[PDB]
Amino acid sequence: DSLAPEDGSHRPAAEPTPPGAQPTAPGSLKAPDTRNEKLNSLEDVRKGSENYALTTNQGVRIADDQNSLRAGSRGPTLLEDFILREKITHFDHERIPERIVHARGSAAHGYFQPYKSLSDITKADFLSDPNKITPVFVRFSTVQGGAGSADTVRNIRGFATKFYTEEGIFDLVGNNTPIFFIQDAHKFPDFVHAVKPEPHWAIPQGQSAHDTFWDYVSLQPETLHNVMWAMSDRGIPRSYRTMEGFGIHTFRLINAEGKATFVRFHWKPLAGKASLVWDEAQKLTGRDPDFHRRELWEAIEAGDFPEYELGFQLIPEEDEFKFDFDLLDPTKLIPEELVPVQRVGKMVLNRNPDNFFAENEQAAFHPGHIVPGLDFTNDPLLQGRLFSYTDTQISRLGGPNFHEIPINRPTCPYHNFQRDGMHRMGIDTNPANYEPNSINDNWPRETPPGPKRGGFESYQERVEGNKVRERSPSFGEYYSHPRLFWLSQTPFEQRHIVDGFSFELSKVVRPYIRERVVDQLAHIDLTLAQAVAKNLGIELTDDQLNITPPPDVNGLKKDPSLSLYAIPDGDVKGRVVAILLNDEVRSADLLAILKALKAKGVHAKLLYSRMGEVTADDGTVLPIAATFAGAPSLTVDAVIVPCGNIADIADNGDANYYLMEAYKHLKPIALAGDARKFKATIKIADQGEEGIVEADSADGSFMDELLTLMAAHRVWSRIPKIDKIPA
Amino acid sequence: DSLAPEDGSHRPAAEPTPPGAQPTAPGSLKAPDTRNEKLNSLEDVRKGSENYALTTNQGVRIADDQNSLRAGSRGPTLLEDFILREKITHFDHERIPERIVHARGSAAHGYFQPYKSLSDITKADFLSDPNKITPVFVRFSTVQGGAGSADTVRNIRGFATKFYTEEGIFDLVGNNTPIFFIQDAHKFPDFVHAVKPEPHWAIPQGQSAHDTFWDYVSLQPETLHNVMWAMSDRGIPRSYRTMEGFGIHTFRLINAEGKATFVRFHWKPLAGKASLVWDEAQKLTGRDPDFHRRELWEAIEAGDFPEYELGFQLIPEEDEFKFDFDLLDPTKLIPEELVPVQRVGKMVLNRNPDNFFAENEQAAFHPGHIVPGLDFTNDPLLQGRLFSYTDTQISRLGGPNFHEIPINRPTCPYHNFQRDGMHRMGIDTNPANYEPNSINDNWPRETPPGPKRGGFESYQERVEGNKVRERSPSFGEYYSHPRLFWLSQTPFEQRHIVDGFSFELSKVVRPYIRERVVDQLAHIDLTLAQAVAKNLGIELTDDQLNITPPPDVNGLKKDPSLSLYAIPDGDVKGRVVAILLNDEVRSADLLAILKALKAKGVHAKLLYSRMGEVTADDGTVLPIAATFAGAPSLTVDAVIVPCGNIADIADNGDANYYLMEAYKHLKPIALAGDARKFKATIKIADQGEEGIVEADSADGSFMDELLTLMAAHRVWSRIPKIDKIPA
Ligand code: HEM
Ligand code: HEM
Repeated sequence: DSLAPEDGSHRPAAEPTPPGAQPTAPGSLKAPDTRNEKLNSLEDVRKGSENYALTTNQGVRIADDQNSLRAGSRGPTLLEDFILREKITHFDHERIPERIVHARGSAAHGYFQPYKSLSDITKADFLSDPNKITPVFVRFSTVQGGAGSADTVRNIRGFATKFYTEEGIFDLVGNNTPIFFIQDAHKFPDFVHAVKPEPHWAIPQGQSAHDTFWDYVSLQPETLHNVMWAMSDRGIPRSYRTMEGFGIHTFRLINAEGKATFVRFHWKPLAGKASLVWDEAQKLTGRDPDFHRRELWEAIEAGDFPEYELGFQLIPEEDEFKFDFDLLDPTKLIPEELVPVQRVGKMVLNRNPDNFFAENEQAAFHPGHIVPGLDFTNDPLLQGRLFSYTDTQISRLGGPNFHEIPINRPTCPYHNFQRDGMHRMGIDTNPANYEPNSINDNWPRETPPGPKRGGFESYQERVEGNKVRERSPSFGEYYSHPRLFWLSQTPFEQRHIVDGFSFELSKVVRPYIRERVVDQLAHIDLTLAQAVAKNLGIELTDDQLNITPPPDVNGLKKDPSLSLYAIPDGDVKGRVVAILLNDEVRSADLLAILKALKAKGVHAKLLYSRMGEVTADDGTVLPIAATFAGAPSLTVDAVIVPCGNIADIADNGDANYYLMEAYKHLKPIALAGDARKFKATIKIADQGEEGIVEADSADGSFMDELLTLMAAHRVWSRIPKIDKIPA
Repeated sequence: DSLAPEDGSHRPAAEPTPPGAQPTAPGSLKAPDTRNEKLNSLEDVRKGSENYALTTNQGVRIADDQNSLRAGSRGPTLLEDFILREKITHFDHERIPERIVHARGSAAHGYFQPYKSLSDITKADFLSDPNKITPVFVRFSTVQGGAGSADTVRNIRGFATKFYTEEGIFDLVGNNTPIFFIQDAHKFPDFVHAVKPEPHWAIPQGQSAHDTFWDYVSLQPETLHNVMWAMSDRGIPRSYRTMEGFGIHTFRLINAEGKATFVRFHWKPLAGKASLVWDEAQKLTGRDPDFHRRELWEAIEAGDFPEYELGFQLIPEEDEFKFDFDLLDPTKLIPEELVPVQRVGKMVLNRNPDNFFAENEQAAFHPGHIVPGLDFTNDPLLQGRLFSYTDTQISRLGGPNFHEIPINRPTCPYHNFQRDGMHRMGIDTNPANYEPNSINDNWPRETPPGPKRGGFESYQERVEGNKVRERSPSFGEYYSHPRLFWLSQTPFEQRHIVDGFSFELSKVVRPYIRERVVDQLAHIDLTLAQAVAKNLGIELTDDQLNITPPPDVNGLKKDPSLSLYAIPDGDVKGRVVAILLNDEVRSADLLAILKALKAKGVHAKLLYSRMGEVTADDGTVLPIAATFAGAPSLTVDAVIVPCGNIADIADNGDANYYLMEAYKHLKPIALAGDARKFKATIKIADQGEEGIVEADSADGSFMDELLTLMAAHRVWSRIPKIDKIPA
């Protein structure tokens, strides 16, 4: 019509900008200069808008997109209105089935590069040269809830990476913990049904805190290992940038000489590991159910590209049987103290999608998509997965041509004798649709395996045994890995695990199920079991108190790589601070605060009791990002209250509650000058407290001290003190 | 061999039980004796489980449902495992497309009956006989979010009723406000795309608080009336039992003589009208995203059957043009002060479904499904709806045989010459599949229209006009109905409206969009417009301050039926009270509390700082429903604190917070004996406060006071006091 504002302010800057500074936008508009081979290959299907006429799908220009055709301006709508019917038809058919699991997920484009050639252990082309760059598309997800459920639920997270290599798509489809719940794929519908909403009423969404889950767990101790991980703060990551990734299964690397090496895949977050606390996570599902999705997108728009290091645990074929646990058992992890992770390469996620539906929702990842240089093993969970991903994609994406949906296409050549199916895009000119043929001189042709550009040939593993439906006896140990995990956690991590079990079991309506789980905990660790029992009003029996603890794992009592926090890795870049304003802020404080944060790549949001602007002591006009209620402390990592007319907000219950919530969730707080008046709301003593930064002004060491706390993520020593505060 | 406990406590009693007393269960097992003709006819497809062997879908008993078939017990899974593949295949294909809108919804079975014969105004069979009962299935829903999004979002709500009548299915597909946002169906995809998650990043879920919605609103002032309703407390109902329903459009009733009467449909909740407050609603999306779903299912299990009264506004055909708005405009309401709602019948929802997916998810409602005695009008929104419901059901339910899906099936005869289509269940024996035919003597035959059991004939409305895509000039007024609604709300309801607009607009990133919406508000009411602007730090211009208020609606400056609360209608049956226990509770208090609650059908939840049991002063063992943190005050209507060992909980952070939250949210609080020591955390009054019930002991008088407060729902007089409290 001519509907935009004259200043051009409807349009975000096509340049990196902090979160909240500009409206977010399709990736190709936001970052037009950020390219890779896959992103370039999608140009053929990207559709613009500006300066084009509005048409039907058939290209007929529409004159009046405001009205149906009727007989009289108050008359009945006419069936001949093809423009109305095409328009409503498309709308009526917008939806496709969501993924059966991991329906909720958020995705981005990036690139991967190896640090050195891995030719000695694998002929995989994408790992053959440090100068070889592989486009990726990554989706992170929750597990149980639908595509419209909340982000910060307690759940395992999915971490799936599509590598568009020169010799084929390799999908690495992993999670954020190094084991899974179950051993054999045949049980996946039972486990998933147990954790998903219960079938009579479809409650609860996004939660394992209900009877059927804990019933199944109580009857299937193989689940306890991943359940320990889920109940720990691992189940509630601060963001996808701050969690680990794992392939879980042992796979094989195959080199040019035909040697097989056992491998488990790791992703290490270069930003470090960090999680929420449960009360914060749960509240955040209400205040911002899109928190992780938003955080991912805005990090990328800001330039805080999520980076991950790919690492391999490598085990020689001759060492297959050298551990207390079976390598093929996906409920067991391989302790880094026994087998180190060797760094392999770096993955950087640097561009958001243009259209979430077209790129994210239709993306299809499947762990059967491997490339020469890789192979499978007989892990019975993996073995069944290979069937499932292909099968489910045929309904979810509407037939067997899902690889022609643009996000899914290989960047490399694909030719074969497959034809037809729904939505077929490729128009084949081969005279032949079969081989062997003479009529096209047998093209396209098979290719023998070889060191590079060769055909896929399976590693010739020996198979010997009878056709059985039987769990290997080597898989029948359930408690030592849970115990190993438990003992590796810090005291505050352990408390969080106790609290997770305690909260979940309290939602289980049938008391005998709670009892049964507590009994299982008593096989893992008596201290764990006692603390959970106490929280449930349950008394362990003398028999339970006497259950002997499970054996160590190959002589390991603990392994600190299993803790989120035991070995600090605190990166502050990309984190965010709430600044609580008043109507006459000390402009000197604000210059110091904002500049110090910017120097470390830490973002800020200026909050007030209303939107608009406030004016500082010296006339500086300050734009307000959000209100105290609008952007609660849940959404930030720390809080700073500069000096000024504090009486303006000391009376504001919202401002006080802001600090009390941030205090309760162990976040750093800094109070400059008269802001120290807020000490009383949070019961801070005159002399002070570790984790509260206070000075006459925001000058000197004030910002370094606050940033030091932010590097340590949360203020764990504050835990005994929070029990009392009413928040 | 993993079995149930001794007590038979795995199983809920098949009798009415209060919420939390038993695990919930499928409706036919909870209430086996609750029947109606539809519930009975679903028996052909009900599938039991007890004492049956586990099988494949082909009926083959399975020996080992724990393992895949493999070559050796650590070997690869074999392709010949048909039991694994069937099981995984069915799992892989569980999902179907969710509804394009109203994807989130909760449904129940019930029955309808008219108070008297309406044969003088309509020949509809289901309204012909006060002793004739019609089975219903009802689905309530939100609009924007996916099937896994939260219940207590701010949204219009859907209220769809399927009447299984003797002369056909009639679907009355309404919402919880008497108007819609737009005038012509052609704009529906525009409006819906604007309110749905934005297409680049698919944020936000379940919220209109984002740029695209307020952009659309600001450019399409026809939306302002329903937006006013959405921003009021109507947008966050307490329960589906405590909101109104409306068909929105003018339809027709046709009697046996051929006379048309214009009609608008109403549902009146016999439990009264009640809504949440925003902070409570948003927090509840995090603590219990299934709150409404749960509340509906639990009410039904408890015998608090949702009841609604069907009501008609009736306008003679000769009065079509007699209002200062067009009857065919779905953005305009008909004020009850102009045309009263005539009572028509009662609907009672008295059984939950057996399987949520089978019966709720697959139900298909469509406002085109009418019956003889009803007809349409040229309302241009209704007219395009008629195209859309049939069409979307073809992809969502997999084909044209959706009426054969058990929940959708008529209970009355259906016979015609249609054949085939995916998943065809009916096996037709008619030698003929066309008419006219001689080979089957033309059966099934057309039936002339008439007074009863006749064929459908459209009312022969006169149509006169040219073929035009044009909005009727009579639709081009956008401000008077928003104003009428505004002036009819109480002062606290007006405040909440202002707060809704202010909260939403503050999340709009582009400031000019906020300014344009404030400009529209200035066309409705200057007080409204100024209060929002102030919250947004916007100053109205001189011209804005001089915008003439829109005219009254046919002389009305207010209509109190538009307010939720102006006219008392409170009903406490089915509400719930938190009782905060201590470790030595005064049984005399608890006896008097529970006796009084029980007499009015109010439920209780017993809460403590842990699970298990506490023993009262007289030896009564009290099982604990949930913890202070696990079932927050958000989920209850009022809180009572009995006396006993108060020292036990007086310094508990969660206990204090519980009262501070209930206080903030305007809920009645009752404190007995030493529990009065808690008056200090809610930091106000000592002679007492209207809204806080207090006495040395809990008695007849104490409970009467508390129950009177509960009848008035919330303590509006406390609003001035809550700004200060930090919760
Ligand atoms: C090691 C254990 C497993 C891991 C790490 C894992 C990981 C994942 C991830 C990350 C996704 C989402 C991919 C995306 O973002 O689109 C996914 C989806 C899926 N998973 Fe797995 N999964 C595991 C076990 C299984 C098993 C045993 C089965 C069945 C045999 C299975 C069947 C599926 C299916 C059907 C989907 C949806 C795929 C689609 O619609 O494209 N998963 N899983
Ligand atoms: C008066 C305005 C409207 C009202 C009261 C209304 C009400 C509803 C309700 C209550 C549902 C959910 C039924 C259920 O629970 O399954 C629904 C779904 C739906 N509505 Fe409407 N709606 C309106 C306007 C429109 C318009 C203008 C269109 C399109 C022209 C439309 C298209 C749809 C579609 C496609 C569905 C999904 C139906 C299905 O999948 O079965 N609605 N609507």
